[PDB]
Amino acid sequence: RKRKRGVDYNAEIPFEKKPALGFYDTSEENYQALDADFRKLRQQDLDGEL
Amino acid sequence: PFRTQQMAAPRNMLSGYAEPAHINDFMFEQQRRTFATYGYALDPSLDNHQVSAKYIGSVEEAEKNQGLTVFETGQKKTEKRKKFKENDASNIDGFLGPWAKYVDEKDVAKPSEEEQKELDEITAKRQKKGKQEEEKPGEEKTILH
Amino acid sequence: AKTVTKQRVESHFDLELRAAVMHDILDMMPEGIKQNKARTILQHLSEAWRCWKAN
Amino acid sequence: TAARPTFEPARGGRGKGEGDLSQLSKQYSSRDLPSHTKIKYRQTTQDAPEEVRNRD
Amino acid sequence: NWEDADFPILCQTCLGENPYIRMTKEKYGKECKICARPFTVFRWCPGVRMRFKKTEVCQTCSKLKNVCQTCLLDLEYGLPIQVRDAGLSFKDDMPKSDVNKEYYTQNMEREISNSDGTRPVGMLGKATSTSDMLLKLARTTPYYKRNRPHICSFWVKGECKRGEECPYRHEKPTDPDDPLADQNIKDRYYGINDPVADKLLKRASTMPRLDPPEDKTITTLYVGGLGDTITETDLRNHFYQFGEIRTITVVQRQQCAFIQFATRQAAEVAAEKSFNKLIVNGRRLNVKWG
Amino acid sequence: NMLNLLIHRKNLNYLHLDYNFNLKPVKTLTTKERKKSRFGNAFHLCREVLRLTKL
Amino acid sequence: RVALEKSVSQKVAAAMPVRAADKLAPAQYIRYTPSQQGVAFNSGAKQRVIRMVEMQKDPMEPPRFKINKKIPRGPPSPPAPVMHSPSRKMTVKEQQE
RNA sequence: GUAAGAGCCUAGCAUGUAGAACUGGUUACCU
RNA sequence: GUGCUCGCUUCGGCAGCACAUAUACUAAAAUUGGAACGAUACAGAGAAGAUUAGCAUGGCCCCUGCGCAAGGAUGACACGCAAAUUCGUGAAGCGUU
Ligand SMILES: [Mg+2]
Ligand SMILES: [Mg+2]
Ligand SMILES: [Mg+2]
Ligand SMILES: [Zn+2]
Ligand SMILES: [Zn+2]
Ligand SMILES: [Zn+2]
Repeated sequence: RKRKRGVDYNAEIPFEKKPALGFYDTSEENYQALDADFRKLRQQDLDGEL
Repeated sequence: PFRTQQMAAPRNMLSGYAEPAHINDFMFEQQRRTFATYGYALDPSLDNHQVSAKYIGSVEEAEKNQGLTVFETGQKKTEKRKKFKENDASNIDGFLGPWAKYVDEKDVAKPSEEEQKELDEITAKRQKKGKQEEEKPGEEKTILH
Repeated sequence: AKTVTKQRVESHFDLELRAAVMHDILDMMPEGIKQNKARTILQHLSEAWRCWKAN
Repeated sequence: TAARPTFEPARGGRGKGEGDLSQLSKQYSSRDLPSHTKIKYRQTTQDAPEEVRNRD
Repeated sequence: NWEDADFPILCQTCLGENPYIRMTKEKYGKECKICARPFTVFRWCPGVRMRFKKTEVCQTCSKLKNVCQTCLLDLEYGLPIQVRDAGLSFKDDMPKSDVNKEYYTQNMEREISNSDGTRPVGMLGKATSTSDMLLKLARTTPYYKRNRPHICSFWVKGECKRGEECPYRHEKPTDPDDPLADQNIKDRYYGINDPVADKLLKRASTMPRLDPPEDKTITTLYVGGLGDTITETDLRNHFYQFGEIRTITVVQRQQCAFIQFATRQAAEVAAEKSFNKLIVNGRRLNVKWG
Repeated sequence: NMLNLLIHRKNLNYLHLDYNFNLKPVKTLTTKERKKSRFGNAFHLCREVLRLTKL
Repeated sequence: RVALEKSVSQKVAAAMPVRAADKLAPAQYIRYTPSQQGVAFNSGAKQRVIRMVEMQKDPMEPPRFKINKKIPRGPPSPPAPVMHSPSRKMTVKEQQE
């Protein structure tokens, strides 16, 4: 791969701004990721019906 | 109690306090070469205990040689190294005025008789990683299924 | 910062007129208007100038 | 497409004199040479501010 | 942007064993090994047989991560950054990909140059909470083998024609079949797969440490090395910190003191505070379970 | 040496500055190589001044 | 005016980079307190004095590093509260007109 | 029918770096 | 190293004193990575039919130029299921209170 930018997208968060924090503790809670299911999944299935 | 050694010290930029001094050049370089030559010098800290005058270094050799500097005539004078001399500048390809090598120590220093072979082994260890030679594997492999 | 020399004069005039109209329609609309519709008014300005040249 | 208006201009502050003098460039034009290196001031008959202060 | 700040941010094992230093200042000499923007390079000689060390990173890239500009170790402890972030949290997440790195560097430079110029801008609040295992393997006295001239590569081919005059060492380089040999700059700086820090963490994990209360609700503490020179009146004065103290059985014949607390949480907290740390009356007090 | 270090830093290996400061292409150039290797009045003024001094 | 003239001089120094090319030897001293004390560090001392000489610049040397590298605009300073009035109520009639 | 993407192929211009973390442990009472 | 030493004192050595006071991006290297615009295959000029002068706009695209000139195909890119907060009528059939 020969390019300056472009590999910066999957490697990390592109021009990352952390959310400004305050008055409520937001360190314990976290989100549950997406179920892969790589035996039914289609490129059409992620983007949805146009 | 909510501060560390760095956070409790009176610091100016992340590692301590830095302020412009105005020490005399000669005395500064005197104590600098005093430490660089023998291993001791006087203390340039400005309080540290606020009593008289302490030496900071290999303080055991300080009292042995009376606390002398480089600008002063030394106590010890012995074991001079012997060098060639041809100060005449009249014989061509024999002159060495201040370019006079010592009589004892000599030029190119090979390591030893075993150290060379060990360095050859460590270069061979470097060679196996570069890798570039690969024979076409004709090794036969058979049996009876 | 490129200078407006001789080949940029008309393009820069039309670049600045359009910005002036943008400012004036942002300040002319009252308080609760949807703040779209700048492009359409600029198209009408272009059409009024072409009808001016066309008499 | 290719032919398009602007709808947003360029913002100043990111080049040649804008933040660190483009990190101190050694590039300079002919128009950036020393020229008119002395401010003229208004003289006593011209309209100096002392002369303009007492006037009705 | 350029960096341009006077008088670098240095530790004591690189600044030398002489209190009198002559350093040179070059205004925009090198580019940073991390930031890749040019900074003010300071060049000094620590001692007599040293190497003329110089600063490798910006003032800014040392303010981000509270390190020395040439050994890239913590100013307070003298340890790699992976060890210190192991004994802390890791919430910096400095970007490594290109445009993100220069963008993050620009924004943090504006952040630092919109502030005082004294504190490790993000590491400060987490730098309050400290004294984990890193203090029990912090180096006590400076390792002056760092400031030391590299192996003479002409002496490796047995062809050093300078001989006795060469200022480079005539001694063995390390075998490259070693994990302790690769060591990139950015690997040492971001805290990622640093083998020195790996070995320090492997040592600090096998450091002697607390065991849990194997049987339920037992708060009994088995104190060996109690000593016959101390008093039990001082024991309660050290021990009412934790909570509702229950009975304290004292046996001064085996030098063992037995302790009971209200909840097992208080006994675990006491195990945390006490084990292999607590020295009272200048005499080590050993506490165990069972 | 200065003029052909300027040539070799620009990777223009297809140009040749002779010993009398005549700049000639070694081969027949593409359009891209010809646009890359166009110099200005600074290079050619310095080259012709050096031609006069070498004469 | 004294603060502005210094920045003016630093800008204008580019306009003539080499006319009477520069001079540099105010070799200065600085006293520094390591904030690391616990002494095995200076040798037993609390401070250290450092003589700073500025490195002498080569007249004949071009600029060293690429400066043309270009990056997008960072975040602006944190938003100010907007302080408007309650807001006049809007009618369907005027919204359509 | 262009000397440019792309896209491949082979190439060569800068560095002279920072760093090497390695040692401690006892047992005991009444029914 | 040189000189003075009403220094021992010979013309050999030593003693004292004076003057002289800290070079070096420390390499003849070991390494370490990134680039070129050339071939070699596929490829072919923007403006709603065709042939086309151009001048702009914007920036994580630059090149030639001393250029705040001017060129680079109008230098290239730009072609998009272009959906941003926020709803309701009337009649009919079925089940429900
Ligand atoms: Mg043009
Ligand atoms: Mg055309
Ligand atoms: Mg264009
Ligand atoms: Zn940096
Ligand atoms: Zn250091
Ligand atoms: Zn050597």
